[PDB]
Amino acid sequence: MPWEDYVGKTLPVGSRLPPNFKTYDYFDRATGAVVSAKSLDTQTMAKLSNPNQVYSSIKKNIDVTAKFEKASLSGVTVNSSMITSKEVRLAVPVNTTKAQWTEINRAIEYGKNQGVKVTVTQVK
Amino acid sequence: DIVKSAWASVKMNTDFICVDTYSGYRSNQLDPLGVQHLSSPDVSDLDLGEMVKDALSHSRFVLPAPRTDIWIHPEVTFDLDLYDSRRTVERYDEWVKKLMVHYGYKTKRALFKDMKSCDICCNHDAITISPTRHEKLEVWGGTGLKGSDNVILSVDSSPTEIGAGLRLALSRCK
Ligand SMILES: [Cl-]
Ligand SMILES: [Cl-]
Repeated sequence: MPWEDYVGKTLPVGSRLPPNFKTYDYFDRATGAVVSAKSLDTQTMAKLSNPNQVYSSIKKNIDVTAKFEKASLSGVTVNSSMITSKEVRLAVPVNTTKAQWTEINRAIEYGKNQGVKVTVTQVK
Repeated sequence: DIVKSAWASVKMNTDFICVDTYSGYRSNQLDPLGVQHLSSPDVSDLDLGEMVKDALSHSRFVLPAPRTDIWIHPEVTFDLDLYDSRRTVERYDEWVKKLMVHYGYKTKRALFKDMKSCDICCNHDAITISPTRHEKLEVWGGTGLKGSDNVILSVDSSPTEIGAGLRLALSRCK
């Protein structure tokens, strides 16, 4: 199943936000934990071969999750006062090179000091 | 941490002012069981304020489903279809369609083009009216201060005071 939907399997019902809700894909309506489901397939991972390209893509997401103040769209309103924790659920393929894992782990640590938990899952 | 609240949402372009009931818990969203008040942009602060209060009275303090793995408020109700992502988008599309047909827009881009949005929340503590920055046509967001530009009113505010505060927030939109 798609990565975004797979992320929902481990989360309480009603958590799924309407499409393109900034960077947030899921919202625990009771606890306030937000989840952003990001995925990198084999082709995109291969495409971002130049240094810092992988780090950028992830950092680009991290900044949005962290600098989030308020979003209101598709008849739904969410602001940062509601959010108690922020997390990026990242899917990475098997052809991820060591050099690319270096960028991944770098973004993980960047996000953590940005107050964002970056959780990486290796997809077969 | 979470206390019982009531919500509403205000959309305003040149042609109208639209107040809808929002419902939820942490997040709040268009309630298909809530009420809508349409008005001309020159509605009195009394009427406009009673429009906001009547909409708030129909707001629900509700979660998608019961949770056992955590603490949940003893007052909260449950409604899975409200929170359902497909139903959410579809009732939004109907909300949008009804406005284009009513005002003869014949296009979504002219509907939202000159549209500002204000968030309303109410609890035991205060009535908060929050302006937004019209980021994209169908996306509003942070103004973005922290968040000093909100219109915060007493819970005992008169309807006229509430309608007046709403217009103050509408003039603070970016
Ligand atoms: Cl909240
Ligand atoms: Cl770093």
